[PDB]
Amino acid sequence: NPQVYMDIKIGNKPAGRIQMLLRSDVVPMTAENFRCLCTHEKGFGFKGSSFHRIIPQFMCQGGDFTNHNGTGGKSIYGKKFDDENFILKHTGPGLLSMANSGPNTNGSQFFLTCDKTDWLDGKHVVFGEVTEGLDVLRQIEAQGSKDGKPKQKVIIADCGEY
Repeated sequence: NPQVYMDIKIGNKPAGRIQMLLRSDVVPMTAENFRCLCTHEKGFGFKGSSFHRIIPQFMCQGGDFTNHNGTGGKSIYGKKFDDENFILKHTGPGLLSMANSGPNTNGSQFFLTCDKTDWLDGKHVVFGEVTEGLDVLRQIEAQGSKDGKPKQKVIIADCGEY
């Protein structure tokens, strides 16, 4: 299963690195998309993009590296891609799940959960989990607002795969 990382910067200040395991065994197309967006091996990806929507005790959303507001992003597949399956459930904090705009609209946007969010089960594809740096995810969450607006910008300063 791929392991990938993101170094996070908050306002001016390096916060640390989040390492993530991607569940290619469960959701191969989804895991591969996110992997390539971490390495930029297809010519584009997450580096320098932001977590543009952060809601405390809920989730930190990013991956909109085109419009930086929730309206953009793109998958490696040239088009949005289907929900692969909903086997993995939103059982606690520290999980990777795809943002979308309805069935079969996966692109590059994703969120890291900050609690168990089981009301999203069957609506969003979960595809990975944080293996180190849960505390950096907490620092991201610390910039959140009820309405999602970040108090300071949170940037993926660097990212890649191990």
